[PDB]
Amino acid sequence: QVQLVESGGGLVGSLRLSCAASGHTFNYPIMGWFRQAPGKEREFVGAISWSGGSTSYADSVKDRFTISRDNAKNTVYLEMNNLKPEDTAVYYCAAKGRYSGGLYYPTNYDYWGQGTQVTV
Amino acid sequence: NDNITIFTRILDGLLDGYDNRLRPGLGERITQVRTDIYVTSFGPVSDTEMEYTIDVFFRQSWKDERLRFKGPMQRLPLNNLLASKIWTPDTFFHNGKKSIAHNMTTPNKLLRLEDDGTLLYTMRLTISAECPMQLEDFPMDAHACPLKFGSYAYPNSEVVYVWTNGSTKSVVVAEDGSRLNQYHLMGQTVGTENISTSTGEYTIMTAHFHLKRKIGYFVIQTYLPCIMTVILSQVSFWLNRESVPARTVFGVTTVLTMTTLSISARNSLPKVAYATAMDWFIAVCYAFVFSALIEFATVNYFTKSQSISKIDKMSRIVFPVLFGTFNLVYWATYLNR
Amino acid sequence: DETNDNITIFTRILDGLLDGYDNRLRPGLGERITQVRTDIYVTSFGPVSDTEMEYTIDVFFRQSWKDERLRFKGPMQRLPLNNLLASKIWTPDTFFHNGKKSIAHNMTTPNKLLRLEDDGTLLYTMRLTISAECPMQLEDFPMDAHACPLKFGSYAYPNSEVVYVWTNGSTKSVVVAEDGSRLNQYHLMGQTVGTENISTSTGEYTIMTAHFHLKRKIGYFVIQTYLPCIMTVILSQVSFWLNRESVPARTVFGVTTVLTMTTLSISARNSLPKVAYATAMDWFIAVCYAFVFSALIEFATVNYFTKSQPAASISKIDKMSRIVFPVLFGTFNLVYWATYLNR
Amino acid sequence: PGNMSFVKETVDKLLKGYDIRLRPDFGGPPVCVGMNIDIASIDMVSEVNMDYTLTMYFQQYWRDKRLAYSGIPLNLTLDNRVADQLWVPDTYFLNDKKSFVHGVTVKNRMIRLHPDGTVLYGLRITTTAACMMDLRRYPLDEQNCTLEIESYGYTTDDIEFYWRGGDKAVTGVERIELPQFSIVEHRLVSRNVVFATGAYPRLSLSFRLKRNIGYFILQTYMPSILITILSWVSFWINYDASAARVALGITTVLTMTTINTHLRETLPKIPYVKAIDMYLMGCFVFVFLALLEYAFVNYIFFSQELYKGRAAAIDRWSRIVFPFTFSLFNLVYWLYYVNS
Amino acid sequence: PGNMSFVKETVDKLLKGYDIRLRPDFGGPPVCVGMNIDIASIDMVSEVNMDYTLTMYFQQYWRDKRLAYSGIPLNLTLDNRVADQLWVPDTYFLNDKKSFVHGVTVKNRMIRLHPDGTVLYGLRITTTAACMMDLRRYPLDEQNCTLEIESYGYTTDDIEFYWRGGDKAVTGVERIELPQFSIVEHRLVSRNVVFATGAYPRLSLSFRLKRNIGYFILQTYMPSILITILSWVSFWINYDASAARVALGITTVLTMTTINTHLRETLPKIPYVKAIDMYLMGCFVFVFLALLEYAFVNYIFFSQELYKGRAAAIDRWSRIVFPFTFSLFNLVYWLYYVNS
Amino acid sequence: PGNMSFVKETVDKLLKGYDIRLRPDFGGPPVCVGMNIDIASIDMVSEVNMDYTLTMYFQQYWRDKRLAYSGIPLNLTLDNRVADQLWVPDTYFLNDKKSFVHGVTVKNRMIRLHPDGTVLYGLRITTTAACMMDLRRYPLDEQNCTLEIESYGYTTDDIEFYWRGGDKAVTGVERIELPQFSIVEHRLVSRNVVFATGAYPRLSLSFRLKRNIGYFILQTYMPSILITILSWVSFWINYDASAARVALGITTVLTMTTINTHLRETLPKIPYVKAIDMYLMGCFVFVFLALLEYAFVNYIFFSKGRAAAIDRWSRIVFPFTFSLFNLVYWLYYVNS
Ligand SMILES: *[C@@H]1O[C@H](CO)[C@@H](O[C@@H]2O[C@H](CO)[C@@H](O)[C@H](O[C@@H]3O[C@H](CO[C@H]4O[C@H](CO)[C@@H](O)[C@H](O[C@H]5O[C@H](CO)[C@@H](O)[C@H](O)[C@@H]5O)[C@@H]4O)[C@@H](O)[C@H](O[C@H]4O[C@H](CO)[C@@H](O)[C@H](O)[C@@H]4O)[C@@H]3O)[C@H]2NC(C)=O)[C@H](O)[C@H]1NC(C)=O
Ligand SMILES: *[C@@H]1O[C@H](CO)[C@@H](O[C@@H]2O[C@H](CO)[C@@H](O[C@@H]3O[C@H](CO[C@H]4O[C@H](CO)[C@@H](O)[C@H](O[C@H]5O[C@H](CO)[C@@H](O)[C@H](O)[C@@H]5O)[C@@H]4O)[C@@H](O)[C@H](O[C@H]4O[C@H](CO)[C@@H](O)[C@H](O)[C@@H]4O)[C@@H]3O)[C@H](O)[C@H]2NC(C)=O)[C@H](O)[C@H]1NC(C)=O
Ligand SMILES: *[C@@H]1O[C@H](CO)[C@@H](O[C@@H]2O[C@H](CO)[C@@H](O[C@@H]3O[C@H](CO[C@H]4O[C@H](CO)[C@@H](O)[C@H](O[C@H]5O[C@H](CO)[C@@H](O)[C@H](O)[C@@H]5O)[C@@H]4O)[C@@H](O)[C@H](O[C@H]4O[C@H](CO)[C@@H](O)[C@H](O)[C@@H]4O)[C@@H]3O)[C@H](O)[C@H]2NC(C)=O)[C@H](O)[C@H]1NC(C)=O
Ligand SMILES: *[C@@H]1O[C@H](CO)[C@@H](O)[C@H](O)[C@H]1NC(C)=O
Repeated sequence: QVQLVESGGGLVGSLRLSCAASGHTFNYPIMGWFRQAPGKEREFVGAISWSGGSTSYADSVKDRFTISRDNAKNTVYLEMNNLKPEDTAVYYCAAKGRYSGGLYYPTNYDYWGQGTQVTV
Repeated sequence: NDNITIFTRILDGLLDGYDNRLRPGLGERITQVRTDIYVTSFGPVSDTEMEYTIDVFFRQSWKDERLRFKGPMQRLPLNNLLASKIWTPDTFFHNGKKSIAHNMTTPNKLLRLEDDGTLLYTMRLTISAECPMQLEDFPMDAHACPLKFGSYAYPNSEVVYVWTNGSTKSVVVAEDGSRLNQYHLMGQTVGTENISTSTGEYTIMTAHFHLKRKIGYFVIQTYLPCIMTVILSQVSFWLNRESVPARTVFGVTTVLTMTTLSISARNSLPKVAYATAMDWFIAVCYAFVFSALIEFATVNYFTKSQSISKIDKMSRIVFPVLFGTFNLVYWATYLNR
Repeated sequence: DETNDNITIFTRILDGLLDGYDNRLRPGLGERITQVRTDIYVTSFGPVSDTEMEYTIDVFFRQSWKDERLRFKGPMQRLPLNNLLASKIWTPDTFFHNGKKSIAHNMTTPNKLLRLEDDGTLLYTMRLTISAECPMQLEDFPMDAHACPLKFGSYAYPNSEVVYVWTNGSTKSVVVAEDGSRLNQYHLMGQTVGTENISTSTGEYTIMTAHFHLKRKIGYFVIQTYLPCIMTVILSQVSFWLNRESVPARTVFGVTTVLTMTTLSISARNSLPKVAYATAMDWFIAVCYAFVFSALIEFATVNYFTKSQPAASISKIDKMSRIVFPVLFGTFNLVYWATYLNR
Repeated sequence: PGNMSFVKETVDKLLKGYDIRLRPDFGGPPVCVGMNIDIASIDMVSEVNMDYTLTMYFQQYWRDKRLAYSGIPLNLTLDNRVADQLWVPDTYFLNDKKSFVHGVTVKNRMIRLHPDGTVLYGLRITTTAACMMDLRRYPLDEQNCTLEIESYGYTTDDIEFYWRGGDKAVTGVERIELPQFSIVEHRLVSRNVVFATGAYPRLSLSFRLKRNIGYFILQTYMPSILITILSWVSFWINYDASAARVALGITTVLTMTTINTHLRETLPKIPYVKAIDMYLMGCFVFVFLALLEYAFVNYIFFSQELYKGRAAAIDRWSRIVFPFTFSLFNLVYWLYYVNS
Repeated sequence: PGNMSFVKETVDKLLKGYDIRLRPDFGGPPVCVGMNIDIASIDMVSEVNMDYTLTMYFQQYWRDKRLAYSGIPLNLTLDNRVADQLWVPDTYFLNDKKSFVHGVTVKNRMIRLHPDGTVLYGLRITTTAACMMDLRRYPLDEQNCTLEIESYGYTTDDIEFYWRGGDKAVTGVERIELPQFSIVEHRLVSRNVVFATGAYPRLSLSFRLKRNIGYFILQTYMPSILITILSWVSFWINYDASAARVALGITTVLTMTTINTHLRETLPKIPYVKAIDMYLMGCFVFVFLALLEYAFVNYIFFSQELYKGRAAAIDRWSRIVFPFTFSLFNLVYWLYYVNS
Repeated sequence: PGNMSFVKETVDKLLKGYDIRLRPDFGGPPVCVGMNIDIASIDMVSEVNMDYTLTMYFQQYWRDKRLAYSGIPLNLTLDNRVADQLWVPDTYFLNDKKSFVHGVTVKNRMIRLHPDGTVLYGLRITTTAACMMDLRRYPLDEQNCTLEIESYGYTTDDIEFYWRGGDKAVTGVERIELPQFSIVEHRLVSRNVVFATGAYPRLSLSFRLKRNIGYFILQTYMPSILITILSWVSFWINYDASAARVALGITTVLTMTTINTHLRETLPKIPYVKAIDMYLMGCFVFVFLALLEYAFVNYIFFSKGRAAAIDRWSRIVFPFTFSLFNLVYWLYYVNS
C-alpha cells in the first residue's frame, strides 16, 4: 500500500498545505486535493502529476491556488494563496491510480489523508 | 450438354433448408473429422524469439448426411464461394502465434464432395508457432518443436479427430521443403491427446518435429576467434621480458578482444538467464587470456622492481598443454552428449 | 430553402435518380469517349529513401466527369452527397503505375468526397498516401539531382474509351502546399507535367505524368564524411614534424589513421543502396586513403634508409614531404570540388 | 426427440424477432456479465517499448431471457458466425497498444447456449499491453503490470462485471515461464470507475514480475569487474615503463566505454540515473583515477635521489588503496540495493 | 407493448425511412458538430520519422431532427453496430500518417441518443501524426506537435466544428507520460481553411513539448568531457616520453571521432549542424589542438639552451592554458543555448 | 441505336441465372486457361530472408460459353466488381510468402468479355516469394529461383494451363534492373505435379541472376588487401623497435577479425564457408604470420646476424606467396 499524511493547516491571507507519501508511489502517478464543508458534498480542488509537473484546478480556485511537488522528498505542496470566506473546509489529500478515470470525481481516488483543517 | 444445369437443380436441392449453424448428426452421433498434413516447406527457426514457421496444406474430411445426393457423376469439385454456406469444423492451433490463410486470385481453399456425403476440405496455411527450447546446450543443442491443433468450440463429446491414414504416414514433409538454413529436420513423431479446460474436455492432434543444430557456423564465428585470441595472448611468452610495452600490449588487447567476443556470442539467444555450454568455453578462453597477462605482471615485478626466468621458460610449454587438455575434454564431453 | 419539405423531396429524387442505373458500364459506353478531368493537390511531399529508391507523397486526388444518367432537376444546383454513394455510382479506376504501396486513409468513413452538379457533372475526390518508385542514378552521389516521376492512368479501359486531361490546363493543375513539405535532406527545385500514350498487351492507354525535380543538400555529408576524412589526412601528415628517431611514435600515427580511413570507408555502407559502381564520394575516400597510406609509407622508407644506410642525407625527405604533402592535398580539393559543384 | 429439423425450428424461433441493438432486459436491472480467463502464454516483456505481449483464452457468461429454449436436453454449440446475430457485451482492454482475434481457419470465437438462456461466449486473443516500469533499480527491479478490462458503451446502470469463482477466475498463470522474469504474484480486482458520462464497471488482472539476476552476472558485472582488476596491473609494472602503464590504462578506458555502448540500445532513454549507470560510471572513475595515478607519479619522479623512493611509495600505497576502495565500494553497492 | 417491445418498435420506426445519404437538416443552416477529446497516452515521439503516436477517446455531438422520439425518458444506449446505419460527420485528421480504430472483442464505438434528437458518438483511436521538429537546438529544444482535425466532404456552408466546453474540451493531458519530454502547455484553435473546392472548418490540438536533458548529460556530454580532460594528461607526463605522449594523444582524437560519427544513427539525416554536434565538434578541436601542441614541443625539442628552455615553457603553459580556454568555451556554450 | 439500354439488358441477361459454383464446361473436357505476365519491376533480393519481391501485371484467358453475347460488336469491358460475380480460375503461387493485390483507387482488376465468350481477366500483383540461394560461391555466385504458378482446387483433368505465344508470353524482363544483380536468362515451363489428391497443372517462371562483383571489390576485398599490405611494413621496420613491430602487426590482426562482423551480422547464419570467408581467413593467416614472424625473430636474437637474415627474405616471401594466393583464389572462383 501507499501511505499518505498531511501538514500545514491553520487560519487566515494565505496558507501552504503539504502532503507526504511513502511506499510504491510510482504506481500512483497523480495526486490531488479535495475539500469538504458541513452540509455539502466533497469538491475537487486540484491535481499534480509526479515527474511531469502538469496541473489543473477547479474554477473556484483557478489562479488563486497553485500546486507543486518535491520528487526527492516525496511531497505535494498546495499554495493556498488569496483566501476567501467560502474556502472554509477540510482539505483531504488523495492519490489516484494510473488507469483510473477522470480527475474531477473523488470515487477514482484510492488512498486518502487524515483531513487537515483550514479556517477563514 | 445438360451437365452444366442438371447440377444446379441438384445442388440447390441440397442447400434449400440447409442449416450450417448445426454440425452434422448433432443429435445422434459424434462427428468424426479425418485429417492429415502436407508440409510443403519448413522453417526458418528464430531461436531469438522462441518460435518457428511452417507452411502446410491442411486437409480435413467428414460425412454430412444432409449433402448426400445422386446424379450423373461420382465426385464433384466446388468453388470456394460455397464453402461459407456449408458447415466446416472449427479447427485451430493451440500453440499458433501468428498465421496467414492465403488469398491470391481467390482464397487458397478447396472443397470436393462425394455422392456419399463425404467432404474433403483443404486449405494452405503459413503458421508460426511457439517452441519450448532448452538452450543450456546452445552450440550443440536439439529441440522437439510441437504443432498442436484441435477443435475450439466443440468438446470431445461432439467432435473427434483422427489421422487420415492412422499411422505415421499421415504427416508428410516435401522433399524440397527445407528452408532450414541452420538445422537438420532429423525426424518426426505423431500422437494424440486429451485436455480438460474451463470449456470442457477436448481431443488434440499433436505432431513433433525433431531438430538438431549445425555446429559449423559457430566454429568459424566464435570458437576460432576465441582460440586465436588465446594464442595471441600466449605468443607474448616468446618475446623478451625487457621490452615492457610489447608484453603489456598483447595482454590488454587480447582481453579487450575476449570482451568483444563474450558480448558478441550472447548477442544471439533470447536473453536466457543461465550460462550455456558456449559460455563455459568463452569463460575459460577468457581465463587463459587474463592469466597470460598476470604472468607478465609477476615476471616484471621480480625481474626489475626488486633468477625468475624459470617462469618464462615454463609458460611456453605448460599453458599450451593446459589449454589443449581443456579443449580436448570440452569437445569430448559435449559432442558425445 | 424549403426546409419543411426539403429532406423529403431530395431523397425522393436521389433514389429515383439511380434505379435501373447500374455501375457495371461506362457513361455513354456505346457513343462517346469518357473525358475525365483530373487534378492533384500535394499536401506534403517526401520523405525520400535512397536505400530503397522510393519516396512518399500525400495528396488530395481530384477527378471529374459527366454522367448522363445522373442529370436531374431540383430546387438546388449542387448536391454534397455522403461518400457512401461512390460505391453505387460508376467511377474510373485510375491507378498509379509507379506505386509500390499506397493507402486510401479511412478515419471515420473514407477520406472520400463526391458531389453532383445540376447538369450531371460529377466531382470525385479522395486523400492518398503514395509510396512511389523513383529511378535514380548515383555517379554524383553527394552532389546529384533527381527527377522522380508520378504516372497514373486507366487500368481496364483503353485509349479508345477513356482519356484524361488536366483540369486547369497542364501547367496550372498540380499544386504543392509550402506549409507541408516534408523533405529533410533533399530540396524540391520544381515540378512539371505532361501526358503520354502507351501500348501494352491489352491495347493502348493514356497516361498522365508528373515529374518532381529534386536536388541534394550537401550539408550532411560535410560534417559526416568529408571533415572526418579531410582531417584524418591532416592528422596523418602531423607525423612529418616528429623526429625520425621516435620509431614508436611515427608508426602509430600512420597505422591508426589508416584504421580511421578503413572505418570511414566502411561507414559509407549505411548511406547507399548496393550500387554496382563507384560514386564521386568513393573517389574522395580513395584519395584520402591514398595520402594517409602514403604518409605511413613515407616513414617506412626513411626508417629503412637512415639506418640501413646510416651515410645517407635522408633528412631531406622529412624536409621535402613536410611541405609537398599539404600542397598536393590542397590542389586536389580545388580539382575535386570544382569538378562537381559546377555540375 | 432431438431430430435435426426440430433443432432448426427451435433456434429460428429464438433468432426471428430478436434485436441485436438492445441489451438483455433493457430498462430493467443490469446484466451480470461473468468473466473468466486462461493465460496461454506471455510472449515477451520489453522495457524499451514499456509493453508486454499476452496470449490468452477469454470467456464471458450472461443470461439473455430471449434465448431460453426447452425440449432439447443439450447444451447447444453453434457455428461461431451466430456471434454476428446475437448481442454481446462490448468489453475492451484499456491499456492495449494492439490487439486482434486469431483468424486461423475461422475466427476463433465460441458460443454455447444453455436451456435457461445462459450464453457462454469466448474467444482467443493476442494483445500487446502497455506497462511502464520503475527503472530506478533496473538490474534489481520488481515491476507491476496489469490488464484493465472495461465496458465501453454501457454504464453501471446497464452492466456489472464480476469474476467467475473469485480467486479461481484466472488459470495457467503459475504455468508461465518467462526467461528474464518470474511471476511472484497475481491478484484480481473489481471496481467502479466514474467518468463525466457516468460510472463504468471494471475488472483488472495484475502480475508482479521479479527479475532473474543471472543474466547481468554474465554480460555486465564480471566483464566490467575484471577490467577494473586488469587496470590495477599498472601498479605492479615498473614506474619507469611510461610506454606501458599509459597504454594499459587508456586501453581499459576504451574497453570500459565499449561496454557502455553495448548497453546503449537495450534500455529506454530515461532521464534519471539507473543503478547500472551508477555502477558503470563508478568503474569508469576507478579506471580514470587509475590512469591519473601514473601522471601524478611521473610528474613527481621528474619534478625533482629520494624521488626514486617517492614513486615507489606512491605505488606501494596505490597497490593497497585501490583494491581496498573498490571492494568497499562494491560491498556498499550490493548491500545498498539489497537491504535499502 | 411493454418496456421491451415499446423500445424496439420505437427504434424500428426511427430508422425505417431514414436516409444515410443526406446530412441532418439538409439544405437549411449548417448542422453544428460539438466535440471533445480525452487523451489516453502518447506512445512515442520519433526524430527518425518526424512523427508521434497518439491514443485517445474521440467524441462527437450533433443535432439530428430525424432521430427524436417521445414517450421514453431514457437516454437510449444502442449497441455500437448501429453506427453503420446512421449518418456521421466525415471528420478526419489532416496530418495523419497511419492509424486505426481498435477492434478487440468488438470494434470500439459508442452511440447515445436522447429524446430531443441530439446524438453523442465516439471512438477509441490510435493515430500516428506527422510533426515537423526544429532540431537545430537539439537536445535543448522544444517542439510544437499538433493534431489537425477537419471535415472532408462538407464545406463550411454545411458543417461547423466547435470545441464543446471551450478550454475544457480536451482532458487527460496530465496523464501523458514520456521519458524524453514533458508538456509545457496545450492550446486549442478553431479556424476556417480554404482549398480550391471550398472553405472547410478546422479544429486543432497542439502541445508544446520540452525535452529532458538528463539522458544527454549522463551519456553524451560527460563521455566527451572526460575524454577531453584525459587529453590534458600529456601536459603532465614528461616530454621525453614520446611514445606515451602520442599513443594517448591519438587515442583521444580517435575516440572523439568515434563519438561524433556513431551517435548520429539515432536521429535523422539533417543538413544543418545541431547544437550538440557543435559541442562535439568544438571539444574535438581542443583534443586535436592538444595533440598539435605536443607535435611542436617535439619539433622545437629535437629539430630546432633553446632545445630545453622553449620546450619547457610551452609545456608548462599548456597545463593551465588549455583548461582555462576549455572552461571559457564550455561556459559560453551553456550560456548561449540557454539564454539566447 | 439506343445502345445503352440494349447493353444493359444484355449484361443482365448473362448474369441472371449464372451459377458461379461451376467451372465452365462442367463435366466435359477441361477448360484451357492461357496466361501472360508483364514484369513491372523486381525489388530487393534478400539473402537474410532467402526471398525476393516481385511486382507484375498478371493476365488470364479462357472461354465460358455462358457469356457469349451476340448483338453487340464491342469487346465489352466491365467494372471491376463483376469479377466477384463471374467464375475465375483459382490460380495460386506455391512459393510465395507475402503478397497482395493493389487497391490504390479501386482494387486493381480487369474484366473484358468478347462476343465469342472469351474472358480476359487481369490483376496487378505484388508478391514476395521464397528464393533459396546457394551462397557457397558468394559473392561470385549465380542464383536460380522461380515463381511457381499452379491451380489449387482443380486437377489436370479439369483445367489446363498454357503460356500464350510460347517464349514471348513474358515481357519487361529486359527492362527491369537491380543494383546487386543482372538478369542472365529466363525460362518458361509447363508440367504436371502429383499430390496424393491428384495430378495438378503447373507453370513455372525462372530467372538466373548473376551478382555484380563490382560492389564487393570496393567494400570487402580492397580493405582486406590493403590491411594485409600494411602489415608487411613490419618487415621494413627493423627488430630494434619492439614497441613498433608489435603495435603495427597486432593492429592489423585486430582489424582482420573485426571486419568480418560488419558483413556477417547482415547475412544469414549458414554453416558452410563462403568465398569471402576463404579469402578473409586467408588474409587473416597472412596478417597473423606477419606478426608471428617478429615473435620468432626476438627468440632468435635475444637468446646476431640470423635476425637480419630472416628479416631480409621475409620482405619478399610474403608479397610473393600472397600474390600466389591471390592468383589461385580468382583462378578457382572466376575461371573454374
Ligand atoms: C499492482 O498494482 C495495483 C495498483 O497499485 C495493486 O493494488 C490494486 O490497485 C487497484 C487500482 O489499480 C485497487 O483498486 C485495488 O484495491 C482493491 O480494491 C477493491 C475494491 O475497492 C472498491 O470497492 C469497495 C467496496 O466496498 C470500496 O470500499 C473501495 O473504496 C471506497 O471505500 C473505501 C472504504 O470506505 C474508501 O476509503 C474509498 O475512498 C472508496 O470510497 C472501492 O470502491 C477492494 O476490495 C480491495 O480491498 C479492500 O476491500 C476488501 C473488502 O472490504 C478488504 O478486505 C480489504 O482489506 C480492503 O479494504 C482493495 O482496496 C488494489 N488491490 C489491493 C489488493 O489493494 C495490485 O495489488 C498490484 N498487484 C500485485 C500483484 O502486487
Ligand atoms: C503550435 O503552432 C500552431 C501553428 O503555428 C499555433 O497555432 C496558432 O495559435 C494561435 C493562438 O495562439 C492562433 O491564433 C488565434 O486564432 C483564432 C482564429 O482566428 C481566425 O478566426 C477568427 C474567427 O473567424 C477570425 O476572426 C480571425 O481573424 C481575426 O484575427 C486575425 C489574427 O491573425 C486578424 O488578422 C484578422 O484581422 C481578424 O481580426 C481569424 O480568421 C482567434 O480566436 C485568436 O484571436 C485572438 O488573438 C488575436 C491576436 O491578434 C486577438 O486579436 C484576438 O482578440 C484574440 O484574442 C488568435 O488569432 C493561430 O491561428 C494558430 N495558427 C494556426 C496556423 O493554426 C499554436 O499556438 C502552437 N502551439 C503552442 C502550444 O505553442
Ligand atoms: C532453375 O532450376 C529449375 C529446377 O531445376 C529449372 O526448372 C527445370 O527446367 C527444365 C527445362 O529447362 C524442365 O524440364 C523440361 O520439361 C518439359 C516438360 O517435360 C514434362 O512433360 C513431358 C511431356 O510433354 C514429359 O515427357 C516429361 O517427362 C520427362 O521429364 C521428367 C522430368 O525430368 C522425367 O521425370 C521423366 O522421366 C521424363 O524424362 C515431363 O513430364 C520439357 O519440354 C523439356 O524438354 C524436354 O522436352 C522437349 C520437347 O518438349 C525435348 O525437345 C527436350 O529434349 C526434352 O526432352 C524439359 O524436360 C524441368 O522440369 C524443370 N524442373 C523443375 C523442378 O521445375 C529451371 O529451368 C532453372 N532455371 C534456369 C534459368 O536455368
Ligand atoms: C479472401 O478472399 C475473398 C475473395 O472473394 C474475400 O471476400 C475475403 O474477405 C478475403 N480475405 C481477407 C482475409 O482479406
